[PDB]
Amino acid sequence: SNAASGGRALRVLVDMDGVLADFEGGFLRKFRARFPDQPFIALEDRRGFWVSEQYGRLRPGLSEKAISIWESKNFFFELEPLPGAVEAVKEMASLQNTDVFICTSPIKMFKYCPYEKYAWVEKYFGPDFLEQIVLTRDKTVVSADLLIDDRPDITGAEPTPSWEHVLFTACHNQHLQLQPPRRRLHSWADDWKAILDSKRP
Amino acid sequence: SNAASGGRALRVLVDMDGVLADFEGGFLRKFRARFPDQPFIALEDRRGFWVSEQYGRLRPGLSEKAISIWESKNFFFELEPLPGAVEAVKEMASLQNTDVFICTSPIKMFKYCPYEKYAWVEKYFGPDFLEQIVLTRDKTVVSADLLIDDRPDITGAEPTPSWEHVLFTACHNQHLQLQPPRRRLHSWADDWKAILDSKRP
Ligand SMILES: Cc1cn([C@H]2C[C@H]3O[C@](c4ccc([N+](=O)[O-])cc4)(P(=O)(O)O)OC[C@H]3O2)c(=O)[nH]c1=O
Ligand SMILES: Cc1cn([C@H]2C[C@H]3O[C@](c4ccc([N+](=O)[O-])cc4)(P(=O)(O)O)OC[C@H]3O2)c(=O)[nH]c1=O
Ligand SMILES: [Mg+2]
Ligand SMILES: [Mg+2]
Repeated sequence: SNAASGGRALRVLVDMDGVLADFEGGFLRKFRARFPDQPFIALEDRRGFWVSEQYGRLRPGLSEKAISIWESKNFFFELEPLPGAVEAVKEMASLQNTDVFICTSPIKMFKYCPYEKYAWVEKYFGPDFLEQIVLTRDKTVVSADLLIDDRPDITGAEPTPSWEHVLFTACHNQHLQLQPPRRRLHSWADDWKAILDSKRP
Repeated sequence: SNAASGGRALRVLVDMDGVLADFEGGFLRKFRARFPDQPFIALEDRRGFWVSEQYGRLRPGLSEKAISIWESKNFFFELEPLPGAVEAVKEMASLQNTDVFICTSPIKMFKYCPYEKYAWVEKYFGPDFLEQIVLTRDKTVVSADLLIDDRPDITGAEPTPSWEHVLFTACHNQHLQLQPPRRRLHSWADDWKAILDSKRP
């Protein structure tokens, strides 16, 4: 909930794909359904942020096939929420002196993805939560205390972002050793309130 | 153009409706075409940021009719650029040590508006400029040196935005007296480079 008059709430940016929405699992399911005669990458074996790059190494032309899954209509809309994600973000947004924004990057093909992200947020959080969406390819120009995001290296036009990036664990990043004092949120079952509280005055 | 390694470019946020895209003129044209037996507000007579509020005072039910224009498919996509806007922003983005983002708020009805804004940017600035779009209802959480925007009072979760708001003149705000030392950009013919240069190191 917002701070009082001209006051300062803790501001938390919550990533969408890989934090609220199960992009990796949705992708694998739809990939295997559309391309049942192609090899695929089990989630346990995922390495590196870019799915299409790993697929492109697995067999020639598979990068383009992988891309065609997330460029398809309904791919973003039909992603399942991560366990505990909707409940956690609902709770977080209800906390005193705490402003929550969903900060997400659309893919390059924009026919469906922006629309479907808004629709997904409306579905799981309600119409009033649409006010909290920030769509950007550059998260470094969004100011906050925290950014909870599964991408390991978040860069852009601002060399010194105001937020601390807490890495949200995903299949593609779970083995990564981070430079101290970078921190993780291992899942929504993990103690996200303690992370927030560490940044409060 | 971006700064060098970990370096700091001047960052300018450029609003879309009323700065790049002619929302007021597009609205009036389509309103009069769809509702030719209703009274309307000439641009010269526009007062206050919210078109639907002024229309709602003009005759009962006209607020809802006004809203139905911008909720229609193709309304955002078909807006004409303001004179000099595309040329100015192209030039600005080519300047050394200058990063330009288009920072725009979607309407509440999201079926068409986000998509059409991306499509409009692609049309006038090209595919590579899509990287520069930030869609948000709260501009105060986007950090920059300048925000060029026709809305007079830009507020949100950050009580002390990093940007200076330069008011871009529009029909609805042209008579407004601003509190010193608030500044205007009167049109894209006006000297926007001098405004940028005033914020450089
Ligand atoms: C969020 C996410 C997306 N992707 C896919 C989806 C698609 O996204 C992009 C992509 C690239 C850059 C950024 N960005 O730096 O903001 C977002 C998405 P696209 O190039 O926009 O299609 O990169 C290639 C593809 O990679 C992934 O492979 N893994 C992810 O975790
Ligand atoms: C940009 C702009 C939009 N409108 C219209 C369009 C529609 O926008 C909103 C609107 C409201 C708030 C914000 N915002 O504070 O980010 C954006 C758009 P909607 O409520 O989202 O439909 O307000 C009512 C309508 O008012 C205007 O009347 N004038 C404008 O300059
Ligand atoms: Mg992510
Ligand atoms: Mg505007």
